[PDB]
Amino acid sequence: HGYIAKPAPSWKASKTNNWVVEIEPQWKGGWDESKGDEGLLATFKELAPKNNFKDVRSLMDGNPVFGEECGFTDPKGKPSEPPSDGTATFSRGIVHAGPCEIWLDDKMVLQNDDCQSAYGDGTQQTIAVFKPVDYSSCAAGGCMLRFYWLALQRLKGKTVWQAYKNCIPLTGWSHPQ
Ligand SMILES: [Cu+2]
Repeated sequence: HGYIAKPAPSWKASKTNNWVVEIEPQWKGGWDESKGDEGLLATFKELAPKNNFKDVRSLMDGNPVFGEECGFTDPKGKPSEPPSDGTATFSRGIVHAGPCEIWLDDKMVLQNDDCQSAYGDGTQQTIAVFKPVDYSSCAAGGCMLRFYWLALQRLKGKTVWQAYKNCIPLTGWSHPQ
C-alpha cells in the first residue's frame, strides 16, 4: 500500500493508498513454490526475459488487466511543485517486494527492481524516500509524474500481483518544447 505523497497527488474519486488491481501473476511459473520475498523477486527475475519484460510502465500501460490509467489519482488535478531536494516521498514505508519506477512524461527518472529494499526499511512506519529524482526536464511546460509499482505478495500462500499507479501533474517555469 501507499502513494507518492510529495509531490502531492490529486484524487479522482477517493483519496486512498489502495492498489488498482490485485491479480494472479501474469507469467506462468513457480511463484507459490518459492519462499520469502527473495523467492518472489527471484521468480520475477527468472520469468521476466521469456515474457519480454522491459519495465513496469510497459507492462501496465494499455494492458486492461492492470486497470484504470492513473489509478485513483487525477492527472487533471492542480499541478504540484517539484521537491527542491531531488527526491519523491512515499506516503508510508514500503512493505511489499517488487519493482517500481518514476517517469516524468516519457523520461524514466528512477527505477529499482525491489523498491522495498532500496527506499525503505521494510516497515510501514518509516517513510520511504525515492532518490535521486531529477525534475529538471519539467521546466519546459511542467510534466506528468507517473509512478508504477508491481507489488509481489503472498495471501494465504498464494502469490498475487498488486498494481499501484499514480499520476501527479507538476508545475514548470518555461514554455513547452
Ligand atoms: Cu499493501
